[PDB]
Amino acid sequence: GKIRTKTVKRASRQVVEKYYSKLNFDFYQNKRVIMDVTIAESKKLKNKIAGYTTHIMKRLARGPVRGISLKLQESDVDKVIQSGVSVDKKTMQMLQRLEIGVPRRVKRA
Amino acid sequence: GFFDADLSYPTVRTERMKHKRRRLVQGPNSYFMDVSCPRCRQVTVVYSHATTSVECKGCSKKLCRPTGGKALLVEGCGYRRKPD
Amino acid sequence: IGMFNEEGENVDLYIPRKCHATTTLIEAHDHAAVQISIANVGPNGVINGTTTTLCIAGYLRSQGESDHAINHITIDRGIMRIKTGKP
Amino acid sequence: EWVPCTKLGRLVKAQKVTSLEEIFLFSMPIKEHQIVDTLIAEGQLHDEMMKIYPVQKATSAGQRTRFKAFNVVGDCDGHIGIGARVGKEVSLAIRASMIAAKLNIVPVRRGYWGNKIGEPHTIPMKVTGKCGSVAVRLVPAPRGTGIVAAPVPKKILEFAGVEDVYTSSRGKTRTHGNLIMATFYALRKTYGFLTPDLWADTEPSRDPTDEHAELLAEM
Amino acid sequence: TTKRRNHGRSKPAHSRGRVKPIHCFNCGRLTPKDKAVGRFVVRRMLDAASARDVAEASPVYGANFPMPRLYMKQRFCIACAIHSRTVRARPVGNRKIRYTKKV
Amino acid sequence: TMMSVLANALRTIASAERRGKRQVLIRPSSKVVVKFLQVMQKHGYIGEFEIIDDHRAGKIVVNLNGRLNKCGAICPRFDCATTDYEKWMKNILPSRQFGFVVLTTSLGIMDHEEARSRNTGGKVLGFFY
Amino acid sequence: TKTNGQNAARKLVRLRCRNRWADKGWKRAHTFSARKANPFGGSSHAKGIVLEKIGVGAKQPNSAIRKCVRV
Amino acid sequence: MSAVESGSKVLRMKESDAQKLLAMRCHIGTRNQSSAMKKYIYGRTAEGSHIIDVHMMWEKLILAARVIAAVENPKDVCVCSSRLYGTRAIYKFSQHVGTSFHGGRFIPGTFTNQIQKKFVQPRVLVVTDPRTDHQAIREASLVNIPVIALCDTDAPLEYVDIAIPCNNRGIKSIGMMYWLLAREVLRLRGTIVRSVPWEEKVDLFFYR
Amino acid sequence: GTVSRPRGMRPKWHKKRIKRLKLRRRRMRQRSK
RNA sequence: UGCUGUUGCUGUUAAAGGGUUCGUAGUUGAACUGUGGGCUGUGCAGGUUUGUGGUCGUUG
RNA sequence: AGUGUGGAGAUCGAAGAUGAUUAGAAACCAUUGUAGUCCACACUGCAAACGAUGACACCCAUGAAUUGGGGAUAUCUUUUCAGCACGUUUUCUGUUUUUUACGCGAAAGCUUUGAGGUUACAGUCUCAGGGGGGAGUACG
Ligand SMILES: [Mg+2]
Ligand SMILES: [Mg+2]
Ligand SMILES: [Mg+2]
Ligand SMILES: [Mg+2]
Ligand SMILES: [Mg+2]
Ligand SMILES: [Mg+2]
Ligand SMILES: [Mg+2]
Ligand SMILES: [Mg+2]
Ligand SMILES: [Mg+2]
Ligand SMILES: [Mg+2]
Ligand SMILES: [Mg+2]
Ligand SMILES: [Mg+2]
Ligand SMILES: [Mg+2]
Ligand SMILES: [Mg+2]
Ligand SMILES: [Mg+2]
Ligand SMILES: [Mg+2]
Ligand SMILES: [Mg+2]
Ligand SMILES: [Mg+2]
Ligand SMILES: [Mg+2]
Repeated sequence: GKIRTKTVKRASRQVVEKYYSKLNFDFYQNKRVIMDVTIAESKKLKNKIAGYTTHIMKRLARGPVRGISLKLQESDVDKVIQSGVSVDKKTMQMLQRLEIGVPRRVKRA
Repeated sequence: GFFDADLSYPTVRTERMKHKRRRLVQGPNSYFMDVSCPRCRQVTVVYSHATTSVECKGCSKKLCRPTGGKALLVEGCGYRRKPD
Repeated sequence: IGMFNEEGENVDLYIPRKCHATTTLIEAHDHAAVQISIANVGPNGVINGTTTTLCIAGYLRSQGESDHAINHITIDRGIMRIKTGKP
Repeated sequence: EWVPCTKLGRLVKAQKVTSLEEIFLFSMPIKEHQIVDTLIAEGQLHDEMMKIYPVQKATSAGQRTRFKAFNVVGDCDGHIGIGARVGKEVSLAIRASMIAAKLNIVPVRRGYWGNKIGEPHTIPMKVTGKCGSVAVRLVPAPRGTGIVAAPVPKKILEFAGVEDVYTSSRGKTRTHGNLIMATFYALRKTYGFLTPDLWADTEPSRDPTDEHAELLAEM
Repeated sequence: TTKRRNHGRSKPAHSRGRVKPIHCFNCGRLTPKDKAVGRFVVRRMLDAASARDVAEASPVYGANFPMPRLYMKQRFCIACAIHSRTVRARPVGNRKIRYTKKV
Repeated sequence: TMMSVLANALRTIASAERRGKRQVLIRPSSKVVVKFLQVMQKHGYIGEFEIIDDHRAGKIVVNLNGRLNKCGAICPRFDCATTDYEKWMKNILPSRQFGFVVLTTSLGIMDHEEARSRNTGGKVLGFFY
Repeated sequence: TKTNGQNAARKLVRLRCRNRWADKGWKRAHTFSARKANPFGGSSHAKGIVLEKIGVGAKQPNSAIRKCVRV
Repeated sequence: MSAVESGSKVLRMKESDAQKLLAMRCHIGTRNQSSAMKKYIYGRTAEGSHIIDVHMMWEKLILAARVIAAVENPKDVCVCSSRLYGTRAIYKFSQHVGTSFHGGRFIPGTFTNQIQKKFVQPRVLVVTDPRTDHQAIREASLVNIPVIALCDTDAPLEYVDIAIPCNNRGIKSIGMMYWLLAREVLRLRGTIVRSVPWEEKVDLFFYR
Repeated sequence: GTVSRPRGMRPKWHKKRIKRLKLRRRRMRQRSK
């Protein structure tokens, strides 16, 4: 199985948030970028982070992604009054019992 | 709404739904009607919940037929509810 | 208010609040009893500096009857109007 | 060092709330045990470990043994607190129970038997407290009676500050975990009982969090 | 330690005294009709593969006239209902949920 | 079959006070029930109550301020001498500072403090506090 | 539950009298069957002649020879 | 709470609030009924939709506004909405009134777990729906927080202190009710003038 | 296993044993009578 | 030892509601015959009478 | 279930038999099979005769229902047990219930159908229990 552990996923999300502009859909350029903006004794992890980072970049192009902020790229009532409300029989009956009386711009449908 | 009920003075809405023995003061559900026979127009006082073979003196025509509850007046009969 | 000595000391530690709906003493451990302050409004729509505050016991807020209790209290206080005026 | 975590804690450290009665008045939960330490005068708060017993949970390899500790905290002047907490070691349980007991401190009302001369010495009225099957009934007693109770409730009532009381415990009173809590629950009921001396209307007052809301905001 | 409020049957405490027993569909064990697990079964006379061949060879049956099906009211004792997987043991919270229509 | 009208009435009031109701309907009514209610009303544990006539055993609607913790009847009506007041206060009242025992004396229905001041015994009807 | 009537004293007396025999200590204290079965006959001590020394083994899980005599 | 000490009539419905309530269908009640909310229901029409009494709805809204307006530090009142349709409404409401807001899932322990960062202690809690905001209401019961709610006809009113009867479903209704509440809170404060209509439009309150 | 411990043999069969024993004593006394 | 319980026990599952009715003794048993009246002094609550910031027609 | 006397005996079936299966199997399984099962009359009166919850009476929160009888006022059938019957909405009395409020409980759980309204212990009557066995035995 090739499930990415939470350590890989969390680092990938942090890389995407901080360096979104420097990333594209190519693994190899993304891997080169990540090796400069990441300190990690394991090259296997950095390769996995680059793989999941370019996966997130693909997903971001296809709409939003949960866990990624990117906070660089992150009256109709008057119209209805003019056209009338057309309240129900019982609703109209309630209005007739009010102190203000039946409001204008309403009908019995 | 906003009108909390008073037990001494119930609302006509709630009190009207009470069973006759569950009202604040119990009372009858029945009444009397003066019924005009469909043959002679003689006025006869008929109980609303009559159960015993009401006959109009004269024609001897059955004015009402007993039912489980209120009596059923004969067809084409003139009745008016009497006061009290 | 509270217990009093023969000489006249107040003796009691404190005087607990009483629920404005059921007059029950509001204990120090219920944690569901609330205080609601309603702003007083002058002749103009703006609010004054004073407020009207009512205390509701926790158990009433558990039974779901706190809304009904507040309605009754607010009506008695002359803050809320039972029925709409005549048309 | 204490860095307050709640609005009540900040108000107490800033000395805006100076008495435990203010917290009890508005039923504010106490979530930091340093609040009770600062509000109660030094040398006036006493604690005792009433009961420590082990509890075991069966496992695939033997069983896991932990310790439940009961601690009583009181000033002997109308404030009583009971805490129970389970720890892996006895020392952990005892320290946690002391913290728990402070967090659960409640006021207990004291009354008179007959003549109301001097400071109150007994409970105001007959109250019962029930936990599990153990129920503890506290009955007012005249002066000089002492605490006529079992040693466990007697210790609790001494910490609460009562002097004279008749007690009767029903149920399996040897279950001291329930016996301690039943006595504590009986003491809480003293201030919840509406006596004729408390019928009069009281003017409402603002809670300290509302009163000093602006000071709390500038934090 | 009452396992079920209804004691595993549809007989409240003041409705009836006795329900006439029925034989289990499989084993024949006599169980009260209310307690026995009752499933109404509408089973096809033939499976789809074989019904295709028979409908092919039948002037009567085809795309317009459907073939007959078997209708059986099957009542099982508790043991036979469990063993045949008609019902299974359930978590305590899930024991309460009930069904009124065949889903 | 209802055996004690007073016990039924006091049970109904105590239930309403426990639930925090504002009013409670009592049925049937009696002279003893009304006398008991007037004693509680005298000491301020209940508000105004209204007796409704229905040409039978009437009904009573009692307004309840939340001051009544518990009221109850004592059955049978045990005889109580003037020396037995302290025994009954000990047995049924929460404290010596508040609460009342209601007696049926030859001088009428009254609380135990009033009966003690009049130097009269009687039969215990109930209690409230 | 129990009777509570004002003139129900006879019922309560009979009920308590009938149910006291359910108490083993009370029944033993008011019946002679235990007294007749008691070798001392209700006495605190008794004098006897030693017949034989015997060794009564202790019940499990104890293990010993309890030195006893027949009297 | 239209009634005031002066006996004035400034805090009353003005035939314009009624038009806004009617236009956004703020008086339709899920066809279901609750005993707690039976008092607020005027009647049931054909197709079985319960009609909310507009007088009672306005009176409770004014009462809720007067409760909110009494909070000196507006950050001490939190508006919550687990439902999606209320997220923009409580966002716009907060930016106009000054309250704290929280949409989406309510984290269990937000009001009771002190040692966590993001632990908050609001003095007043207002929720869009008691049924879907049951966690926020349940936690508020442990920490002495009174609750204001936009309750529908079938609404659990257990710990709700101020119930506002409205249509807490639908984009238009939720936006309109918060718009009315924000306008009334500003009017009670005095930040705006009651004589002039409010310039902010309800469209900003509408979800998406 | 719808029941708790019988605690010393099924009580039904113990009752049966006691019943047979009662009948045996009855017949013995009848022989002597 | 509230494990004999009148005060004061328990009875779904721990010991314990009789299979169901009826039923004598026995126990218990629904309301009602009923506010005393004025007079005076003294301290309290609200049916209306002159006068004296609100709603309301236009002083009301 | 059992007993007595008559009847009945289709089905199933204690005892019994036989065939299997077993170390053994006097059982489970198969084929049988007597008493019984069914009816009448007369005995018996011991059940997990259970809601393991005595009877009568009062208060008691919520939502869907359900059976029977009545009040009031959308749909279907309508040449005779028919001025019908059902059905809609609301109400009501009485019944068997269900889902989810206090309160109670050792808990499981109960909850207007209490196991609630009880140490803040009293509506009325009645039956039963007082560690386990011996023992529901011995004797009468
Ligand atoms: Mg029946
Ligand atoms: Mg049966
Ligand atoms: Mg079943
Ligand atoms: Mg099993
Ligand atoms: Mg089992
Ligand atoms: Mg058992
Ligand atoms: Mg016992
Ligand atoms: Mg048993
Ligand atoms: Mg029974
Ligand atoms: Mg008599
Ligand atoms: Mg009488
Ligand atoms: Mg037979
Ligand atoms: Mg036979
Ligand atoms: Mg023969
Ligand atoms: Mg055969
Ligand atoms: Mg038996
Ligand atoms: Mg039984
Ligand atoms: Mg029926
Ligand atoms: Mg129920």
